[PDB]
Amino acid sequence: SRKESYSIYVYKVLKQVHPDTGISSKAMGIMNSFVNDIFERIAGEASRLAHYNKRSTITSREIQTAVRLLLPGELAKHAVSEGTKAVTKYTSA
Amino acid sequence: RSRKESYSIYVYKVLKQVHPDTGISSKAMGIMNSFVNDIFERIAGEASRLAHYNKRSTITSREIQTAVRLLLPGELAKHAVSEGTKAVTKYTSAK
Amino acid sequence: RPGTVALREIRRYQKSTELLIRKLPFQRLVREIAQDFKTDLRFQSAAIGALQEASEAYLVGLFEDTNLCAIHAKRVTIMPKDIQLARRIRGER
Amino acid sequence: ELLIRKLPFQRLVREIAQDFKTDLRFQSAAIGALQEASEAYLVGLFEDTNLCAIHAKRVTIMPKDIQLARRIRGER
Amino acid sequence: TRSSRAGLQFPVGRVHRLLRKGNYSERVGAGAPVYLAAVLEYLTAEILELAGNAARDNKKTRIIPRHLQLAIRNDEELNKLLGRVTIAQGGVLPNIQAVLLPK
Amino acid sequence: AKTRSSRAGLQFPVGRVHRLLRKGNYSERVGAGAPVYLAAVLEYLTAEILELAGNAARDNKKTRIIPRHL
Amino acid sequence: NIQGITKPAIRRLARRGGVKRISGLIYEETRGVLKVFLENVIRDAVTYTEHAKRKTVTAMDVVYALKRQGRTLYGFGG
Amino acid sequence: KVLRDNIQGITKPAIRRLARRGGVKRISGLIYEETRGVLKVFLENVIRDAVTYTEHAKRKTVTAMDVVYALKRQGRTLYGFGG
Amino acid sequence: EDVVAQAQLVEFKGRPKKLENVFVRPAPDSKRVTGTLFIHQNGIRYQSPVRSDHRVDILFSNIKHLFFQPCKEELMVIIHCHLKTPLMIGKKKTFDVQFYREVSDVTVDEYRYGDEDELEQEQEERRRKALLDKEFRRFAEEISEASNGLLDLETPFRELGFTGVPFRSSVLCLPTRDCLIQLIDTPFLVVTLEEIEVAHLERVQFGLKNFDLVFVFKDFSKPVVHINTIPIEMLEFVKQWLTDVDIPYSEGAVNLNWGTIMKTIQADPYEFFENGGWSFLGGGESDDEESEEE
Amino acid sequence: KLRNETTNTEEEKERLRKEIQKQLHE
Repeated sequence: SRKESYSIYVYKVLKQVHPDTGISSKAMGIMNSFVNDIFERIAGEASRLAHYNKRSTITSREIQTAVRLLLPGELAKHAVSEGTKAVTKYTSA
Repeated sequence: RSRKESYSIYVYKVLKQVHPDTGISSKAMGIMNSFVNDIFERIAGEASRLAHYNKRSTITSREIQTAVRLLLPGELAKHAVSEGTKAVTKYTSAK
Repeated sequence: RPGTVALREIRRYQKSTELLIRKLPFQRLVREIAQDFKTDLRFQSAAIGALQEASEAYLVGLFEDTNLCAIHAKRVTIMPKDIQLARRIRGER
Repeated sequence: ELLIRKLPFQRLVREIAQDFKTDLRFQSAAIGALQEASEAYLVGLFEDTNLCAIHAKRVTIMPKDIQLARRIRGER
Repeated sequence: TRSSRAGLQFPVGRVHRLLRKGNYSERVGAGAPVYLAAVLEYLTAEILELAGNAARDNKKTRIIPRHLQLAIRNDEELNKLLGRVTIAQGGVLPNIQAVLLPK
Repeated sequence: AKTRSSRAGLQFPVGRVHRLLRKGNYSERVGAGAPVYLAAVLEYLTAEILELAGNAARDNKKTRIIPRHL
Repeated sequence: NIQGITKPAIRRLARRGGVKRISGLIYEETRGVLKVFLENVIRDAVTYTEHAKRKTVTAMDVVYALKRQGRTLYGFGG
Repeated sequence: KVLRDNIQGITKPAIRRLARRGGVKRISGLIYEETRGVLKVFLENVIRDAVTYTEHAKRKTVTAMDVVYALKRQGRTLYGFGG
Repeated sequence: EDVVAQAQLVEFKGRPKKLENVFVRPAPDSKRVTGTLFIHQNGIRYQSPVRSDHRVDILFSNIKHLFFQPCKEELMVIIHCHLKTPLMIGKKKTFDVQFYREVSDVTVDEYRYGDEDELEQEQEERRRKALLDKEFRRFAEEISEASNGLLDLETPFRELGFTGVPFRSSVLCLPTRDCLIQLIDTPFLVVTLEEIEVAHLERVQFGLKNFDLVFVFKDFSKPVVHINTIPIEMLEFVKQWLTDVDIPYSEGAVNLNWGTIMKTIQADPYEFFENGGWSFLGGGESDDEESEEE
Repeated sequence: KLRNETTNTEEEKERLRKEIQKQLHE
């Protein structure tokens, strides 16, 4: 069975951030739990907004305002900037 | 015009079934409608989470029963399960 | 003696349900606060009413916890340290 | 590292589980997660109890501080 | 109707439609809405029973939010169930602490 | 740039997030930039956490991040 | 506009909460706490409104913002 | 075999260690029993849900995910054991 | 035994500068009475109007630190003297002598009541606070001037303040130029930053909401100072502030028995530094890759 | 500005914070 986890992506991000640092297996389990939890929170809140506004599609606006609701001030600002930058460059490319 | 739905008539029918000589204000009918919607939302969210845990595409009466068991306290859950089972069997026995 | 009118008022206010804040001051406070996030915002009167109900319910619950803390310390006068302790134990501060 | 002994905790968990369904099996990670959650919960409760005891100008925690903490938390 | 077949007063068609349009599952079995309607009807019957008792206790023939609040906060199981909800115009239960009472 | 992650300059999988958003029963339809936006946010947050975890592991003279540092 | 929450109003709220004696700093403390609460709730409501592309704050935004905090309110259309 | 009164397996030094990690310097003697009761009520509330999940999956073994969902339902999200 | 006999206060031969309606802490008598504070040639004198025998004389040579704390979010304005040698005030030995005046005033005349009168009372209270702060600040500057440059006037940096429990209550600890202070509640905290040898942050571990801060002094005979129950949100700020003040710090998951440690260090201070000194506080010096992942 | 270059800048100021702390212990 091929089980799915975000471990390789966390290695990639870590090497991007700390080339000379390593992660234990348990810390990777925690990180996977965190990523799954955040995905669940954001998707549930996006669905709640879509139902509140009688919509049947999740667009980047719903995700943006979900991030605005969930994250605190500076975190929300930086994450919104990062997401808009990435979406803009993916659209441009 | 705006034909929006509510539970007011059903709440009123239930009230007259339990308390014949008792009325209800409009603000309390609003509160009861909000209460019904809330409890519906809780039960449906629990049922959805259970279905997704168990890898099923269907919300059946088993999911509803176990969500009731998870959500309500002991005696209340017991009475509610009794009522639900009674109603399901009475509906299934006829057609 | 001091505290008899206090108990009369306690009995009187645990009986009634009417809002204890004047409507216009609360509306002005709400508009003042809201004006710091987006100018030219409008509020339905029911929104202000709901906000006032929630704020008073919150404050009454907080005052009940504060009273519990004050009685725990073997006192009768509620103090700012009691409020801070109640808010810390709730998990708010 | 966990402070409650592992096997007494396992026996306690089995004893409590013996009421809801007879002869249940448990994963080891289930018992480990239960112990982690229980110790985290108790440490938080002792934090709140210490706060209350200091509030009362004391240094000794007493059962009424626990009761006040569980009341304010909203625990039944 | 499907409410009649189950001997119910709450709607089965409406609840099925709300479950269908609520993005809960790909398909919805036919025994779920009946069971859920029965549960909701039982809970509202309990609530209205205690609220009518509370309103008669005050010698009123019409239920206001105050009686709903009293019925909820006075029943242990309901008060545990509705532990986080606030009722507009519900007030609070009369409760004076032992040490504050006069001497 | 074949993978959608490359076209967005990301490290997280856009395709897997798209599949989970679709095969997850959240809404009838899904956009084209919602998975991209969410992957960007998730990658940013993980980087945010890993920076401070690396700092804490370096303050304890350790090369491996453990739950203590998280 | 934060002065509009007068001392008698805080006294009334404490009396319905069963409080017998009140310090003098309780009023400022309560004003600060209320300001924090209202700031959070109105921020969430305005987020909902902006998302709905509106310029008016409805009762639904307040109700959803309270449901977001966990302060579920009955009797306003929920 | 039935288990009988195993609550006393939470020894007094264990409760003392939990208090020291909590920052408690001096501990009354009635605490230990208080704490024991509290812990019982906690576990009974968590286990009743975990078992409810286990029984609904028509299984006979309580898995780690059942515990994780039971905790998540109470707002007790746990990282490290899956999720 | 620790009460050093002080020189006699030399009265000013002209009209002395004075501050009226001041309370003193610790009080020389159980009864709280307002007094007048006088500036003299080699110190200050507090004098109660009710009894001539309740005089408190403080020499400028014996003041270590002079603080002014304004009434902005507090109900009182303060002039605090921290002393080099302890004084006997009434029956209490004290290093700290505080002069203060509470602005707390009851204003509602319980004719009409309405939002204009309340706003006028709030304005009158703000004017009274600002007047008292101006009076006490000026008088504290006049004390510093009269000392011929022996005493600097310190004012706390409120924006750099953090909440903690040094004694039995949660209090706002306020940094100054040269000291960490709390002057509002008794007992007072006055920590001189230059006298600190090392700071230790206890209970810094994942999942705790609050840590403790321990100050060790250069004089190992002086007991360590604990500031308990500091919010974890302030940890990175406190670490930054300790670095900006040139104080070394260490962090630990466990509370240490400082009463045993300081006795071992007092027994042989040389052997303590020979081994490595304060390095043992840095948790465990494994200096090796954990490599827990298989 | 984008956040990654500020966290790099803030963390290089934190490396100076650690270097100062090491100089203080020595």
